Amino acid sequence: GPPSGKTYMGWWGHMGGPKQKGITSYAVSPYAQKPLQGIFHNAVFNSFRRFKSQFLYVLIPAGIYWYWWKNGNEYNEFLYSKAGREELERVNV
Amino acid sequence: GPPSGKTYMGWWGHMGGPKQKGITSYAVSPYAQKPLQGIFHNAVFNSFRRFKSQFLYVLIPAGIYWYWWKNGNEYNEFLYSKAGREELERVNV
Amino acid sequence: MLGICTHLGCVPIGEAGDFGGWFCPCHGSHYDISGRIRKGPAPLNLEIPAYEFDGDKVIVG
Amino acid sequence: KVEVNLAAIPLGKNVVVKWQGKPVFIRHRTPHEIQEANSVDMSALKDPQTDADRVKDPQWLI
Amino acid sequence: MAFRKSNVYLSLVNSYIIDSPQPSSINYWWNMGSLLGLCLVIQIVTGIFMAMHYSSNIELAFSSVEHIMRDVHNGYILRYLHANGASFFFMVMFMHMAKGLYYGSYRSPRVTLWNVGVIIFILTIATAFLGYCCVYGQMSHWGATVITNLFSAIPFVGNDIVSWLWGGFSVSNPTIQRFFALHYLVPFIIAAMVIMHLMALHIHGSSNPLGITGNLDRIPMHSYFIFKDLVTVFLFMLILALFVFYSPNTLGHPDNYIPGNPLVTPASIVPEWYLLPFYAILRSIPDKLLGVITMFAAILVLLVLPFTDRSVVRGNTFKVLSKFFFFIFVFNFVLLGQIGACHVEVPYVLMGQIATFIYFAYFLIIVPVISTIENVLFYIGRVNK
Amino acid sequence: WGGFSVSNPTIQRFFALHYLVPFIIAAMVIMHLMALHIHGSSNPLGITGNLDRIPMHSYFIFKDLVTVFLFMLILALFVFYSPNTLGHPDNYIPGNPLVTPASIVPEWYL
Amino acid sequence: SLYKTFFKRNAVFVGTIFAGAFVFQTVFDTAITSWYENHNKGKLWKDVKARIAA
Amino acid sequence: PQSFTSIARIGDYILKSPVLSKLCVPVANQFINLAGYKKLGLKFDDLIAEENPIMQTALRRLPEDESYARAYRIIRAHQTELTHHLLPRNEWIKAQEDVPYLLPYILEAEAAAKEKDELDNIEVSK
Amino acid sequence: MTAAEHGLHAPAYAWSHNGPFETFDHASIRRGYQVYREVCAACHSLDRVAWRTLVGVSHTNEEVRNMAEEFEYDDEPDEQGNPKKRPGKLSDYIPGPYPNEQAARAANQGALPPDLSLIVKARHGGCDYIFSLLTGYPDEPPAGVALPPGSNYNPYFPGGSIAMARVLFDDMVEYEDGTPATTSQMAKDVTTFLNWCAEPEHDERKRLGLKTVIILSSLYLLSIWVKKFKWAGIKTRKFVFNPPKPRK
Amino acid sequence: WRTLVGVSHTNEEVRNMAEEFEYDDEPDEQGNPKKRPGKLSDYIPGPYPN
Ligand SMILES: CCCCCCCCCCCCCCCCCC(=O)OC[C@H](COP(=O)(O)OCCN)OC(=O)CCCCCCCCCCCCC
Ligand code: HEM
Ligand code: HEM
Ligand code: HEM
Ligand code: HEM
Ligand SMILES: COc1c(O)c(C)c(C/C=C(/C)CC/C=C(\C)CC/C=C(/C)CC/C=C(/C)CC/C=C(\C)CCC=C(C)C)c(O)c1OC
Ligand SMILES: CCCCCCCCCCCCCCC(=O)OCCCOP(=O)(O)OC[C@@H](O)COP(=O)(O)OCCCOC(C)=O
Ligand SMILES: CCCCCCCCCCCCCCC(=O)O[C@H](COC(=O)CCCCCCCCCCCC)COP(=O)(O)O
Ligand SMILES: CCCCCCCCCCCCCCCCCC(=O)O[C@H](COC(=O)CCCCCC)COP(=O)(O)OCCN
Ligand SMILES: COC(=O)N(OC)c1ccccc1COc1ccn(-c2ccc(Cl)cc2)n1
Ligand SMILES: COC(=O)N(OC)c1ccccc1COc1ccn(-c2ccc(Cl)cc2)n1
Repeated sequence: GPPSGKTYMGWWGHMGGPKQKGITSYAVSPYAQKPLQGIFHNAVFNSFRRFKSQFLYVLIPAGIYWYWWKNGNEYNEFLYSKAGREELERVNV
Repeated sequence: GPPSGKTYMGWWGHMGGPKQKGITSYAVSPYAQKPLQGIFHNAVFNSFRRFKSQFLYVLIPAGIYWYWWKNGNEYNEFLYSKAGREELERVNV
Repeated sequence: MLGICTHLGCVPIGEAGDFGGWFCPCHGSHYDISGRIRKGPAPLNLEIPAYEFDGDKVIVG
Repeated sequence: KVEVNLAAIPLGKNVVVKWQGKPVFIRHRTPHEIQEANSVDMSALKDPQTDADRVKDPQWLI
Repeated sequence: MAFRKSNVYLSLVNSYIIDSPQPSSINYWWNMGSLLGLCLVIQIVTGIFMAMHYSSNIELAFSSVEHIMRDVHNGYILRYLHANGASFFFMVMFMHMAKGLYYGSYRSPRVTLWNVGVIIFILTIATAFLGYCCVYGQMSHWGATVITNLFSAIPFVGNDIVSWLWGGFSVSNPTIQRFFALHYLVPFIIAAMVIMHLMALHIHGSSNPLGITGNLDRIPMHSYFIFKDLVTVFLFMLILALFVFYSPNTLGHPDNYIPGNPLVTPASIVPEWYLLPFYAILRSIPDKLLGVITMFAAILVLLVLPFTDRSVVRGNTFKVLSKFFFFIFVFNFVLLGQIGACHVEVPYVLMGQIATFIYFAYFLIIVPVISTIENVLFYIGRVNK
Repeated sequence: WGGFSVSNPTIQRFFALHYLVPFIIAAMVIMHLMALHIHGSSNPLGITGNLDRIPMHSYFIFKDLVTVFLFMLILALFVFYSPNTLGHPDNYIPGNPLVTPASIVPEWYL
Repeated sequence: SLYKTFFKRNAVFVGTIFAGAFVFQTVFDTAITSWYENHNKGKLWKDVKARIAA
Repeated sequence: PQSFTSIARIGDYILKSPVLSKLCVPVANQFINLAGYKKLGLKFDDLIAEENPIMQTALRRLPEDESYARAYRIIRAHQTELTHHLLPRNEWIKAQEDVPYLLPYILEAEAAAKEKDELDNIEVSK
Repeated sequence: MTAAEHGLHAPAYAWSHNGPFETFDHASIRRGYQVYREVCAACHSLDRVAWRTLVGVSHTNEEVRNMAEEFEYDDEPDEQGNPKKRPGKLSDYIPGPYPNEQAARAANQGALPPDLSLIVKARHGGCDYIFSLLTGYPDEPPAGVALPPGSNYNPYFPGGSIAMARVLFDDMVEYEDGTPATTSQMAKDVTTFLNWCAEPEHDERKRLGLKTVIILSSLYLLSIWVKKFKWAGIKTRKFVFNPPKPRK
Repeated sequence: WRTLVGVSHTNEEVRNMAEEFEYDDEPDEQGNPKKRPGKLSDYIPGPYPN
């Protein structure tokens, strides 16, 4: 077939990034190291570190919307009691 | 993606035939010529010429198989008449 | 009279009411005999079919 | 199993049931009547078989 | 070369499954697309084995489903898997979409991939709606009545559209027999859109959680990300089995075990949990025509996001203000579902109105204003004079 | 069968499978076209065609309209003027397990 | 050693994958059924049927 | 997206103004520290999305020595993130090193694209 | 809505079949069917339960064949086209008292009693609501509520007024196994029988789910092991940079 | 019955042919069966019941 409109990604050998010079990589085989090595020093170090960072962005929103659902559910149950029948006929009109 | 195993047909510019040299082609626009120009001198010249060539390859087989269906259908109707009840009880056993 | 409460789809009960007409236990959807809401929060009284008269005929259609 | 029982279908009665959605024929007997069946020899016919192989207690047929 | 690279058909498997270059840093949020493909296989296979025993006539329909439960060998497994499998399919899709919204996957060069996805979502709400009606209990009849009567408000043409949708003058036998034949069809159209969705991913490949290029460090798919995907397949099949075998009717309504009756209205007509936020948006608009427009506009406002994000950085990983308002929008989407399961009473009327506004203001007013503020703060913090 | 004879469970399962298999044929038609694109089409002489090629649009698109309209014409002539000549009359008798026909015959193409 | 008889081979590997699969199912079935029927002793129909002995 | 020409126009106005700079700069500094891209060993211009023609042009015009270092910072950050750790605090980018090394190449390519485009849609007098 | 129009919340009783490893108590099912036959069946149908499904669950084969033969069923017409009757067989379904809806409303002052084959699954609360309903009729209605003539008060029904009157009382049934037939005892056995009518796969389902959850739980742990082994090269790989000379 | 109108007979003719036959009505207020004459939406009846 014909070639189509090209991309921002290539394939192995011509992936399409910048030319690299002066970087060296080292590695060791997995058969030569011991797995399940430190996964405490992981759930107690890193999970608690990752939690402590990204928890005020999730919980301050959650606290505003849950308080809102509360004060509404509390007020509704008052409207349909017998002590809140006068208010019901005021607000429902 | 990667290139796959190649073919015996390419695309425009690299179709994959032999190199040509010394052949010239000429043509005229269809707007400058008249259509429906000779289509008798076609159905009477060329169709009859094409028929006359390839008709003994189709009709000698057709004549052998149709004769065969005939002699069978003729013989069956004789078997189930009253003049062919003696033969029926011979061949059906 | 057709009983398609527009905002309910509810079914007023005969043999009950305040005026010998209608009551539904739906919202307190009281109607009058002719069939006009009276004490229930439903917005309008409902559709009377385009039935005509032709003699041994009422073409409820 | 649409299994009928014994005192149902009488003398002049050969009823076709839908047992297992199958066209099944049930008939009634009288003890004189399997000599009835093997009145013949077998070389007239295809496969030699006998009353004792037909139906177990042949005086009610299925 | 290798056979897997030369053969016409295996070359496509190799380029998509085996040798595909993937960024080294993608996390487990990138595993949801695999699960949605197993989900579609579960539903199509379980549904074809039930269709062998189902009858679509309105007088035979409810009793055919009870016949699958009692008389068919392992038929209670097929239905509960199928019914709870649709609840799981929708939950994995909401998480797949929320991810792309967080990491900026909608942005150029992947605008075409986001748009084919919005189509899959619309066709998937339609499928589930048509199938719930085929049970023909009491939530099935009155749910189809409420939604199909919405199209009678279109000017001058509406009462012709409802009678052509019904096949008559009400939800009746012709309605239930046509909804089953269409419900079998649309899953095969979703599958054809999933192939077009994958073609648009192969061009530029996948993004990564940092929002920068991934062409400097790539890992092949086979035996790093194939075995990373088994981890989440077995967790999905465990939690699903726990619902099918130990709590198989908690994600449903009891009224749909009552057979459908046009003459008795239920006290509360409520959709399944995954259509409740859109059901609250509809009920919030007093007018009938504007309500049905605002509900469909809630699905197609997602197409406006590639032009309203005004930032030079992709994704939210390094963005403080844009993280806070991402999680405002998520919990506002959970309140809309709750309000959609309530009675129309004070104060749940005004709550759903204010929350319908916040759904639309996020895409159209909040994102443009915070993106511009964040750009200028990056500049004056580094370039200060 | 789903039982002991051709019965109700047989007819309900044969309809659900009959809806399915057309969508499997369509997926095999796409794989069929992929295998044609590699080498393209042959020609009536049995030699290479890489020395003289014509594009598809406006030579072979308009050549294909010729046979589309002849196909629709002959089909319309059967649907509207002779719609039961390629069938058997016995299939207008409802199905009965207890009466066998005198001649059990398939359609002409099997 | 062990490697050349159990693991190295790829016919009595994929072989003994299915060999144990057929044997695992039957012992696993018998074991779970026995634990379930014993945990619910006195409520089953077999025990009741023996207890209504009149 | 927004142009760097427009980003610089707004920023320079804020910075030249004394009252606005005393009011908007501390907010911007702590927006930078809370983001946390220095802790992975990146400068801000590493984060700019590069799949567009103005940005592809700026990266070709970049010197070789600055381009080799950019590639290493990006590889080091991907590896730091798949392990779910941070770098040592003695390898964090400092404030004096977080310089806009690529901005002049961007503003030059943008100004040329606007001049070319105006010239292709000109209204001529007679 | 007010709490009356909603109904009173049913409590949580300690049913013997609640739990992931529990089965139905089959002696309570057997006793429950006796309460159905002698109290409920006068005005309620059980149309979706066949005779054969009781064999091996609450009654013996010989017992069920004798219960079915006490009812007459429509046979197919005779040799001249006139209708016939026959006794029941195992493949038949349990018959109801009335022939149509009009006769049912006529015998119950306009109200229609529902079929009970799926009533446990078709009500919020399940077995706790069915039990609390039957045992919830007070002596007097609370002072102020005006009931119509022909309606009865109990607070578990939405609205407060129900067309059914109390039907259970002490020692109206004599059990074959010598159990004291108090009001609560019969109510418990009735609800247990009715839950089996709605969910006849309950006992098989809960043991196939023990097999499936054990197998899938170990595959999930094995998959975590295998992943972390095949990923150990990438996680500990190291990089070094030496700035080259910019000659190039 | 209705398919004969406009083909072989007039509307008034077909209404009178159908009313000469009795059809099963739905049961009365006490559940007993009723009968009624024919209408245009009914089908032409046969001589035998089985
Ligand atoms: C037309 C219809 C369209 C509308 C669709 C609306 C979608 C709403 C659906 C809600 C789906 C659930 C939320 C999914 C959130 C995905 C977010 C994500 O991709 O992960 C973000 C974050 C990753 O953190 P970072 O990559 O920044 O790394 C940290 C620093 N290195 O990791 C996190 O912080 C995730 C923390 C988990 C948040 C939990 C909140 C879930 C809310 C519950 C919803 C269901 C309740 C019933
Ligand atoms: C995307 C795929 C599908 C989805 C999301 C889907 C959804 C649903 C849903 C929500 C129901 C109602 C569940 C309930 O009983 O409460 C249902 C019912 C049903 N569906 Fe599907 N469906 C899908 C594919 C199919 C297919 C391909 C078929 C047929 C081949 C099918 C056949 C049926 C049948 C027969 C029912 C009857 C009720 C039942 O058995 O539960 N479904 N479907
Ligand atoms: C049947 C439904 C779907 C299937 C089977 C499916 C499949 C996939 C798969 C396999 C991927 C690969 C990368 C990944 O898993 O993130 C993907 C990516 C993606 N999908 Fe879907 N998808 C579906 C629905 C959707 C929907 C509803 C949307 C958005 C409305 C969507 C938008 C995207 C985007 C933007 C990406 C690229 C994300 C990135 O590279 O960062 N898809 N999809
Ligand atoms: C039933 C749906 C089928 C469709 C839609 C289809 C479609 C096509 C089309 C469009 C072509 C190219 C034009 C042509 O050569 O006429 C083609 C070629 C061909 N087809 Fe099919 N086909 C179908 C079935 C079959 C079958 C049943 C066979 C053989 C058993 C077959 C074998 C071939 C071959 C060998 C060619 C190449 C002929 C040549 O290039 O000389 N196809 N098909
Ligand atoms: C142990 C004996 C019985 C049981 C367990 C039983 C079961 C039930 C149940 C579960 C309901 C639930 C309807 C609901 O609240 O939504 C009901 C309603 C009803 N029952 Fe019974 N039943 C019994 C005996 C009877 C008898 C003997 C009669 C008639 C004499 C009767 C007449 C009715 C009526 C008329 C209703 C309709 C209530 C209404 O719609 O207001 N019941 N029954
Ligand atoms: C990032 O890159 C990725 C990537 O990460 C992943 C995970 C995948 C794999 C993920 C996918 C979602 C692709 C999987 C494909 C689908 C979901 C499409 C499924 C299409 C269908 C038509 C499914 C239908 C299935 C059937 C079995 C139909 C036949 C029915 C039968 C046999 C039952 C009835 C039969 C009888 C006899 C009763 C990629 O392809 C990919 O691209 C490079
Ligand atoms: C102007 C005149 C017009 C008049 C005529 C009107 C006709 C109009 C319609 C023309 C017909 C459509 C054209 C044909 C076509 O596009 O498809 C046929 C060719 C084969 O399809 P394909 O796209 O190569 O396969 C599709 C493939 O190329 C893509 O593969 P993918 O699915 O992305 O891989 C996923 C597989 C991963 O494997 C798994 C699932 O594990
Ligand atoms: C496609 C997108 C990814 C989604 C997850 C894919 C899940 C399905 C594929 C399963 C992985 C198979 C690859 C194994 C392989 O070829 O390497 C084989 C391993 O095969 C073996 O001998 C061990 C048995 C394989 C374990 C199978 C685990 C679960 C199987 C499916 C579970 C049901 C879904 C080794 O050869 P290789 O290293 O060259 O690849
Ligand atoms: C996107 C939708 C449709 C496209 C689907 C693509 C993905 C489908 C996966 C197909 C699985 C692999 C199928 C068979 C692979 C081997 C084919 C082969 O060996 O080619 C032929 C054998 O011919 C056949 O019988 C084809 C049967 C097709 C089976 C239909 C399922 C011999 O191999 P061949 O020499 O052509 O390969 C060229 C590389 N040298
Ligand atoms: C799963 O089925 C149900 O929950 N259904 O349908 C029987 C139900 C049941 C009770 C009450 C309401 C509904 C319907 O609620 C909704 C809300 C939006 N849609 C919708 C439908 C089609 C399209 Cl294209 C777009 C939007 N439907
Ligand atoms: C169009 O339908 C008919 O003509 N049918 O079928 C009701 C018919 C009707 C009357 C008599 C015989 C038949 C069947 O004749 C045949 C002959 C071969 N196949 C066959 C079927 C399936 C497969 Cl996989 C392979 C071969 N069927």
